Amino acid sequence: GSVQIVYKPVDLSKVTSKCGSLGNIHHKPGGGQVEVKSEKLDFKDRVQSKIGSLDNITHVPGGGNKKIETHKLTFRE
Amino acid sequence: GSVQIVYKPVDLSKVTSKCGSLGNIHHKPGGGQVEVKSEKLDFKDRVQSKIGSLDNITHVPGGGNKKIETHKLTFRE
Amino acid sequence: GSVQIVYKPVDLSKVTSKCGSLGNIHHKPGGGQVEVKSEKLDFKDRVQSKIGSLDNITHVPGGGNKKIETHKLTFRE
Amino acid sequence: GSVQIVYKPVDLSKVTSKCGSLGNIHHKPGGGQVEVKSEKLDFKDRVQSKIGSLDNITHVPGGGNKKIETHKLTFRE
Amino acid sequence: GSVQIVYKPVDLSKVTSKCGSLGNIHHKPGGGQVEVKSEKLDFKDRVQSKIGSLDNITHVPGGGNKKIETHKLTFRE
Amino acid sequence: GSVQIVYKPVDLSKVTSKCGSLGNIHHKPGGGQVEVKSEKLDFKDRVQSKIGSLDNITHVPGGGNKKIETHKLTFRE
Repeated sequence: GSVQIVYKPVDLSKVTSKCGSLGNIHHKPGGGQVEVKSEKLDFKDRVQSKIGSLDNITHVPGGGNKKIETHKLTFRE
Repeated sequence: GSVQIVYKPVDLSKVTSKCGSLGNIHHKPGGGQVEVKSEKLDFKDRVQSKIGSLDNITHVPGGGNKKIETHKLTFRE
Repeated sequence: GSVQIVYKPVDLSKVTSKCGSLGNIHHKPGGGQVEVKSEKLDFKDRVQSKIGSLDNITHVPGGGNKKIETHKLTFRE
Repeated sequence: GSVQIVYKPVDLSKVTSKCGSLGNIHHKPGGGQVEVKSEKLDFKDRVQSKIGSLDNITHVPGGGNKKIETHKLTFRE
Repeated sequence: GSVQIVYKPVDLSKVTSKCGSLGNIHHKPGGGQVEVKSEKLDFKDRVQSKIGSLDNITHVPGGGNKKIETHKLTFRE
Repeated sequence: GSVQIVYKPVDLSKVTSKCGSLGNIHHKPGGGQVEVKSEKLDFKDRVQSKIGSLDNITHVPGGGNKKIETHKLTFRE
């Protein structure tokens, strides 16, 4: 006995923005402090780690739109 | 006995914004402090970790729209 | 018995932005401080790590749009 | 004696229309007649008038929309 | 005696239209007649008027939309 | 006595149209007649008027849209 499969998704979709102006954004935080102490570290399989981080960010994108998508047809026997 | 499958989703959808102006956003927090103490760390399989972080962010996107989507046709025997 | 498979996704989609002006963004945080102490480190398989980081960023893209997508047809026997 | 003036209006208005079809329109006026008499004409400064005329206009815009605007800051001693 | 003036208007307005079809339009006015009499014409300065005329216009724009604007800062002693 | 003036307008406006088809348009006015009389014409300065005319225009733009604008800073003692 035969098998037939058809996969025809269609996408005319859009993701958009407009802006007059982004203006005089300030970013003036006071001085942060961090300490971490441990005598031994041990990492063994597929570890991801961040120890002692101190981050300042001022992102301000002119149009931060995004479109994340996936397609995953699968078959057996 | 035959099998037939058809997969025809259609998407004319949209995600949009407009803005006059984003203006004089300030970000002026006082100085933060962090301590962490432990003598031994041990991580072994598929661990994800963040120890001692201190983050300042000022994101301010001009159009932070997004469209997350997935398609997942599956079959057996 | 025969098998037939067809995979014809179609995408006319768009991701877009406009901006009048991005303006006088300041980024003036106070001086941060970090310490980390440990006497021994040990990493063994597929480890990823960040110890003692101190980051300042001022990203400000003129049009930070993105479109992440994947296709994954699979077959067996 | 400081003086400060800020003129920052914002507009997002729309003027729009739709139609299924403008169809058939007939403009068949009967034959007009015009006669005008005057012996002598003296004109100076901002004269602008028509002497005698026969105007036979058809005007069928697919969307005759309009938007008129005026911004006027003004200052003096 | 400082003086400061800021003129920062923002506009995102649209003037738009749609039509299914403008179809068939007939402009068949009957034959007009015009006669005008005057012996002598004296003109000076901003004279602009028509003597005698027969105008027979058809005007069918697929979207006759319009947008007019005026910005005027002004300053003096 | 300092004086400061900032002229920073922003525009993102659109004037647009759509049509399915402009189809068939007929402009068949009957034969007009014009006669004009005057013995002598004296003109000086900004004279601009027509003596006598027969105008028979068809005008069918696929989208007759328009946008007119004027910016005028001005300053004096």
